[PDB]
Amino acid sequence: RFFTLDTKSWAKDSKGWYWKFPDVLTEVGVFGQNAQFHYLYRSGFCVHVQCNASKFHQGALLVA
Amino acid sequence: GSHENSNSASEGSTINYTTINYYKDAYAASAGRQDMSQDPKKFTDPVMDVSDRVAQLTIGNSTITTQEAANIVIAYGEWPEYCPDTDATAVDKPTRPDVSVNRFFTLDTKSWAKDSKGWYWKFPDVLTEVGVFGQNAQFHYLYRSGFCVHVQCNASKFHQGALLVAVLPEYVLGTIAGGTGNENSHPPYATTQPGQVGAVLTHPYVLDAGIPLSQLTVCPHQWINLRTNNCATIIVPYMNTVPFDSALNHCNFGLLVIPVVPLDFNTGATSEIPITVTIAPMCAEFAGLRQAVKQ
Amino acid sequence: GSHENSNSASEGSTINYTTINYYKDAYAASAGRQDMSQDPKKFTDPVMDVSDRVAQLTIGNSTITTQEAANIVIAYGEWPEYCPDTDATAVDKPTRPDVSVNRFFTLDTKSWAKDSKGWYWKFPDVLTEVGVFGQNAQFHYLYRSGFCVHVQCNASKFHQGALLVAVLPEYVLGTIAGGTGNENSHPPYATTQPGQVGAVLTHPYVLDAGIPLSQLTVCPHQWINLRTNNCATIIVPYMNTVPFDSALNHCNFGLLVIPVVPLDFNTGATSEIPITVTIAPMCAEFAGLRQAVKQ
Amino acid sequence: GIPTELKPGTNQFLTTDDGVSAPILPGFHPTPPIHIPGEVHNLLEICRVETILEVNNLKTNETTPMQRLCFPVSVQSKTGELCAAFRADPGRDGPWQSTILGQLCRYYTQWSGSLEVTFMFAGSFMATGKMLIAYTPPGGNVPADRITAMLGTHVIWDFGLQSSVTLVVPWISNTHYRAHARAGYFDYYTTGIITIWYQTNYVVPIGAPTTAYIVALAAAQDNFTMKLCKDTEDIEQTANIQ
Amino acid sequence: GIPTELKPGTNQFLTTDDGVSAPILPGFHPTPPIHIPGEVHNLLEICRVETILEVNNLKTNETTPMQRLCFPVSVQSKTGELCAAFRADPGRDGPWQSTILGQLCRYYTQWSGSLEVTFMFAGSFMATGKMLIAYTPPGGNVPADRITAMLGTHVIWDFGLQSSVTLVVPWISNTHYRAHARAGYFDYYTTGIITIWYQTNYVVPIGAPTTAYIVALAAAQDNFTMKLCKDTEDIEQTANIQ
Amino acid sequence: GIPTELKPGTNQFLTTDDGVSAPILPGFHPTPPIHIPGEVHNLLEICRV
Amino acid sequence: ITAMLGTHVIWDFGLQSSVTLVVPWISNTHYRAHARAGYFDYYTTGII
Amino acid sequence: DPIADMISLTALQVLPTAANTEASSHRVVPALQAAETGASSNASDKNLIETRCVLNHHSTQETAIGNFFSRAGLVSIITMPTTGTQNTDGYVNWDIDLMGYAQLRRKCELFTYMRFDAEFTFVVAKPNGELVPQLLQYMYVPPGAPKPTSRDSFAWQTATNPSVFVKMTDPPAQVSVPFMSPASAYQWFYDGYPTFGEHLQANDLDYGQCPNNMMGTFSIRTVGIEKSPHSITLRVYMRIKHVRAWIPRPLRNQPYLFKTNPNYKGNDIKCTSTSRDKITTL
Amino acid sequence: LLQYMYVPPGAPKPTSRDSFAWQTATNPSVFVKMTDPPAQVSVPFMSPA
Amino acid sequence: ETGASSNASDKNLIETRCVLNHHSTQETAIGNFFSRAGLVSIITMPTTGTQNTDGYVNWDIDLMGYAQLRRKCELFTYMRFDAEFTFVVAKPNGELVPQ
Ligand SMILES: CCCCCCCCCCCCC/C=C\[C@H](O)[C@H](N)CO
Ligand SMILES: CCCCCCCCCCCCC/C=C\[C@H](O)[C@H](N)CO
Ligand SMILES: [Cl-]
Ligand SMILES: [Cl-]
Ligand SMILES: [Cl-]
Ligand SMILES: [Cl-]
Ligand SMILES: [Cl-]
Ligand SMILES: [Cl-]
Ligand SMILES: [Cl-]
Ligand SMILES: [Cl-]
Ligand SMILES: [Cl-]
Ligand SMILES: [Cl-]
Ligand SMILES: [Cl-]
Ligand SMILES: [Cl-]
Ligand SMILES: [Cl-]
Ligand SMILES: [Cl-]
Ligand SMILES: [Cl-]
Ligand SMILES: [K+]
Ligand SMILES: [K+]
Ligand SMILES: [K+]
Repeated sequence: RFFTLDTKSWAKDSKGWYWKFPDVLTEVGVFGQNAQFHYLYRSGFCVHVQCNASKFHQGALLVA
Repeated sequence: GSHENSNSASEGSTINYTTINYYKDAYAASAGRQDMSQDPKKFTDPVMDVSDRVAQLTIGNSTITTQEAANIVIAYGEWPEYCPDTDATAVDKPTRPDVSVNRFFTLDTKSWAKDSKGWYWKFPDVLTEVGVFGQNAQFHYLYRSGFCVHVQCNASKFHQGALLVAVLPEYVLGTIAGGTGNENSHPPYATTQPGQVGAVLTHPYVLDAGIPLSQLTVCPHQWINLRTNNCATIIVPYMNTVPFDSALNHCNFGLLVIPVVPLDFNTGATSEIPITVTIAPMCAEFAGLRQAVKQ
Repeated sequence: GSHENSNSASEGSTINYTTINYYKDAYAASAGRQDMSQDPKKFTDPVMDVSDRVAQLTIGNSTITTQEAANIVIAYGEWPEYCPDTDATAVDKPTRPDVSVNRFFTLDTKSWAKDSKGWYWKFPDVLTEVGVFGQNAQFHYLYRSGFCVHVQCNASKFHQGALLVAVLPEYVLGTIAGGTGNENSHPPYATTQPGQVGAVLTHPYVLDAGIPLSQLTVCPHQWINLRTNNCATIIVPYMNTVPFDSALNHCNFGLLVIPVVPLDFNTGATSEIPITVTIAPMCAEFAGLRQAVKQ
Repeated sequence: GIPTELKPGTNQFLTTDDGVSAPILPGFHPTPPIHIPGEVHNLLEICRVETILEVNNLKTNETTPMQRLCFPVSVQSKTGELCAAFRADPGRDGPWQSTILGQLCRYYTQWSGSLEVTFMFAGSFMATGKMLIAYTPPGGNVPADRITAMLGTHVIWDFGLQSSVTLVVPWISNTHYRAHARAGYFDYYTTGIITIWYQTNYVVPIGAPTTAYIVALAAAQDNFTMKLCKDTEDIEQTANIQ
Repeated sequence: GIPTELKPGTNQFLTTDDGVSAPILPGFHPTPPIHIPGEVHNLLEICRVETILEVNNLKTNETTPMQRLCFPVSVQSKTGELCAAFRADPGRDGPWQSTILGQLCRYYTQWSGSLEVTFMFAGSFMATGKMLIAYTPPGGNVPADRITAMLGTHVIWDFGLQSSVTLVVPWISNTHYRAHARAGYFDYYTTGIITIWYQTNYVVPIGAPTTAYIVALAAAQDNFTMKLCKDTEDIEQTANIQ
Repeated sequence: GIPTELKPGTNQFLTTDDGVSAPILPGFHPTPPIHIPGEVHNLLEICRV
Repeated sequence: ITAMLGTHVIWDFGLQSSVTLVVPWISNTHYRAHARAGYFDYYTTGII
Repeated sequence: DPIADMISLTALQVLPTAANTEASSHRVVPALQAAETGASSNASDKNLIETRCVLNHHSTQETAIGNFFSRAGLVSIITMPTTGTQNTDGYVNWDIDLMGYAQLRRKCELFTYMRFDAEFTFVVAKPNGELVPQLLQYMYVPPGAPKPTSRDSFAWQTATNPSVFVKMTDPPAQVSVPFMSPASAYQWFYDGYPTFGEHLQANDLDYGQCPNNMMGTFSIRTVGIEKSPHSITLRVYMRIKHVRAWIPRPLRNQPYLFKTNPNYKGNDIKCTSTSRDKITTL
Repeated sequence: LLQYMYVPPGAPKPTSRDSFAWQTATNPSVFVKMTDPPAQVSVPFMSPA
Repeated sequence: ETGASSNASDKNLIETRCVLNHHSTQETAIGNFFSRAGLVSIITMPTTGTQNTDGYVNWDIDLMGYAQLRRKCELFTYMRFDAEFTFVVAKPNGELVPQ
């Protein structure tokens, strides 16, 4: 299912961010719990990155 | 007229009644003649086989090997089963963890003494904080499951005593009412939901609830008579007036272990005679996902 | 006996009831069992198509071109239609002017301000004194017609606000009863039949009639949300307990335009934001010719 | 109007009258039923279930009731001793009152059928011995000695052999049905007496208790039925329930 | 005359009894019916119609009620803030009372089914942003932060995208039917909590308002039904109507 | 309700009236009969003795 | 109570004199190299 | 397909009469039972003794739960006195709780769950048994419906609630009630709490309270703007009908103390059976 | 107003006008006014013989 | 914005299970909602006073004097029906007399 992690703020001088998988969810909801009780894990992922701005703003994020 | 609406409380049973009626609603009808059905083989003989001692049951990554067994009881003659679509009400797709939850958990051990009163545990209270089962119980609003109860107690061929192991649905406890009976006291959360450590009966004769122990055998039960067997096993199907329920606010049933024939042995023989409880939920289903709640 | 007269209030509907009866008159019968019919698609989805913004509707010598449209609503899922012979009662041959009356009339324009309360108009009061339609309404005792309502409101992509445009059949107004509620006051002709200029609501929350604006959407309606559309259109069929009626003494329904989400914009942007109402009667029929009467 | 005449009974309210009264909520539909294990249709289903007999119902137990749930056997010094005795009358005050069977038939005026009592030996595994269990039909008081009791319906049980044994109390009556027996004229419906004697002796080796207990379980057989539904004397509204 | 006996109920007047009474005008024929648009046969037809939710039901609005019909969103300075919260209990005092649905189910003791809430953004066209709307089933109080609420049933909405969005409140109950929830024992039938959070932020360019509003509309879905017809607490004969 | 009119005799108790009165014990089954010699059906059988 | 959460067997003497615990191959890799302290503790099999 | 691990025995029988007995003689171990299993001896007459054939026609119809329960019993006594502390108001609101009278209660508590319809009969009279020409109104106020605050309360308009109007002289009023729980069945025992939260000793009166059994209020009043001069006694009888029951349990063997719980007098714990002097003497 | 109740052998007999036995939850009882016609019921063959 | 109610259901916004729903809609039929007798008038004929020491009373038929019923009817604009009127009469204190 969809888990929504902390939000970051984009500033004119921001360097960039990164997250590790599955580190990010090891302590969240039922997923995390299963990850803790089990030695082995395997999974795929759906990543959704969101960022709104007016038609008067500009910039480009590379999500990889 | 005579043609009506289907709103009688007994319209979904394989037992029909002959009635008389002139109102559009069926519940207005008389009680009628009583058909004469009977199922005396679900209480008097809800045993396994409708070399029995010798055995081995496996579920999940756990396996029990019982040999001084007294066969196995299937409560009310019914096997645990995931909730069917006709009975279901909640619309979200339930999660059915399987192996991580349907397995054997072994709770604290109690010690049987010549003067022991007896103990009890509540389900599912006992596992709400154990392993993956507990976690699912906390993250979900709704829960439903069956149970396999295995009570163990060894002793030499020179010891004697008899434990009655029974399952009592909706085990509501009462207080001694201030003794005189003029105080309307109530059992504290710690007594109604003792957790995995269970609790001790103060008045076993009346099961701390104003009812005769002498009649407890009308419930799914089994005996552990030291000279015959050293363990008991009971499969329990889900029982409630609703398909799913909170594992936190409602205990579907309690497990009682009472020494009806007190432990005895000649001094010099092992005096530490423990009793151990191992349980395995069966067909666990959860629904109504949200954040974890402990109570 | 059992054979009777056909005099029950529910004898002309495609919904039958099972009853019991011993009197010669049908209305003496019980209410009976209720069939279980339903038409949830005439209130929850009485929209056009059961590039929608883009459009152009023509009737008479008038044509509207709407592009920031929110589709079109057909009130209660029914199209306007000349009165059928089974429902008709008056025997004289009605006059059906067609083009000279079934066309688009554009009434006075109102100005939407950040503090506007809301407005309303009555039908057919609004046209009783306009063009050929009005003239026919004056010369005839009886009138019957449907309506096409088009409400218009433009604004830049930097303005915001939302108008609820609704049709309320038999829009009976009430007074604030002297405030204390001890005075049985009544609305003057000028408030009940404001003419083509319409009137202003003093207490929109209760629609100046002791009923919640919050529930007005249970009536044929449409929204004009500035960021989405700038016009609304609603086709309205004739609604009354009689086939024809006086266009002077009875207003079949009222049109309400209320700012549920107030107009707002940054200073410097156009502040004059008008709202214009254009309406077209449909299938106008008149009968009972005599001399002209204004009221 | 149609010619009618009111007959006796008119206006009366018979608590057991099975008639038709008007419904308060027209068109109401009850929450549908779901499957629940353990449904019972006839009380008899319950009467066939063994519950514990308080054979050890002594005045000295009342303060330590758990002790009533089983009686003892121990190494005898004398042969053919009597271990315990009690009436087979199920609806009678006594040991049977503790059983679901006895409590239920107290909701009926008469009964008929065979009963069964199962005895379970809870001594050590090393203990052995044989007991004579007899049912003496009406007429004779409690048999004075084992040789007298032996003349009635009996079973000879051995522990080492099986831990439990079942004595059957055959329906042996003059009447097709018995009303609850009690002292007085109704002693006519007494069922009889059950006696437990030492056939041999409770033998045990060095190292094991010289006293052990037996649990008595009782229930009805398939031919058991009851009739004439009545109120039970076993419950009271001593004071007001608040 | 024919033998008859009067039974209990005789002479009583049950307000909901559906019987046959004698007609006062024999041979009378009612004015025939004509076609009238908008006929309804079942209340449920109405409950499926969205009406406005007074989410902004503050004590400070009571004198300017129109303000209760919509709540605001504005440029946030902090991430993941909570915009609004309210119970999903439809028959409960609160936001739902303003909807035709809530008013109607107050004429019934119990209900069952899924509900839907549609949110409409009425800000300027140049405003964009994403919101997280969640429904937290029974058990947990109001989620403290967005990361907690996110664990429940939710939808992630974007304005620029579509002006309206629909959150569905799935029927997730233990019982097949819920009675109206209120504080006390009946809190057992609570439906849960709805929370609206800022997924990203209300962004707007120079020239447009930094605060706009949202209108919440609510109604029932096709699986919705109600039972046990009762009187509503929402109307009173405070004084005499003249 | 159905149109009815009470006629004379209403409310009276005729000792020899052979009607139907409500049963006090629903579902009750009497002890079955057994064969007993000497059954008589009509007093005349006795008058011939 | 903690150990019980893993793969286990509950044995009784009176019953049978011998009992067999099975150590299922539960690894990430298809093969394990001999485990020892240090980096190779990665190939540890577990605890009984 | 690319994964291989992803690819009730007892029934009813109709017995109208008791089972028969067949003949046997002087002749496999059916006398000794293994009651340690939790099973009831399947040994009958023919096994332990020599028997005769008996054609048993004894009927089991009277022990059907329906004939056992469908007998009207007292579940409530409501009084409206004219002089006193009770209700010199002329009306009374009674929370529906049928557990105030033992005879009926003990019968129901034989089962854990029960589902049924019911016939309620209202026997009303003066406290001495006399009757007078007094008009009364009984009204059912479901959970959520406004309760009358007076004899004049608008709630007596009863536009939607069901009400009954009857004279104290008319026969007892009588009506049928459907199965109204929001659950599949009423339950006499609910081993739990109605809500979430910590269960401090202050809110322990919560334990055992099941909302699914709470059917609302029953209101009654004399029908008049003015006070009535007569004291009134209302006895409510209930007859269960169309019943189904589940999970039998031990029968109460201690006097009842409270409607809402199984509390018992701890100092005077009664023994289920009477006592005697010796185990060897009758 | 009167109450007649059948108390079969074994059933508790009322010890007073207030006795709990008048709850008549299982025994059959009849409630009738001295002004109503005579109460009347049918009784089956109840002997155990 | 169209004036339509969301045609989006469970299966669209979440993963669901199959549920065979047998809940009946018969009780919400307008007939079962309205066919419940309600108070529409209270007429008094006192012997001592200002009202009607005349022994008779003429009442203009208007059923809108009592809210419970009125609010229910005003849910609709137009209604067509037959009706059953019941006349409950007694003394002001609830007593009855041979009148
Ligand atoms: C105008 C006639 C009104 C009559 C309405 C009576 C409705 C009564 C319904 C029966 C409900 C069964 C009792 C249910 C639960 C128990 O009382 C609970 N233990 C109380 O907490
Ligand atoms: C001898 C029996 C006489 C009973 C006759 C009663 C007839 C009443 C007919 C019902 C009419 C429905 C009410 C109609 C309209 C409303 O009261 C109006 N708002 C009053 O202006
Ligand atoms: Cl950041
Ligand atoms: Cl029957
Ligand atoms: Cl331990
Ligand atoms: Cl311990
Ligand atoms: Cl004790
Ligand atoms: Cl109906
Ligand atoms: Cl203009
Ligand atoms: Cl203007
Ligand atoms: Cl306002
Ligand atoms: Cl007896
Ligand atoms: Cl955040
Ligand atoms: Cl609610
Ligand atoms: Cl009134
Ligand atoms: Cl029944
Ligand atoms: Cl009484
Ligand atoms: K006549
Ligand atoms: K006659
Ligand atoms: K009638």
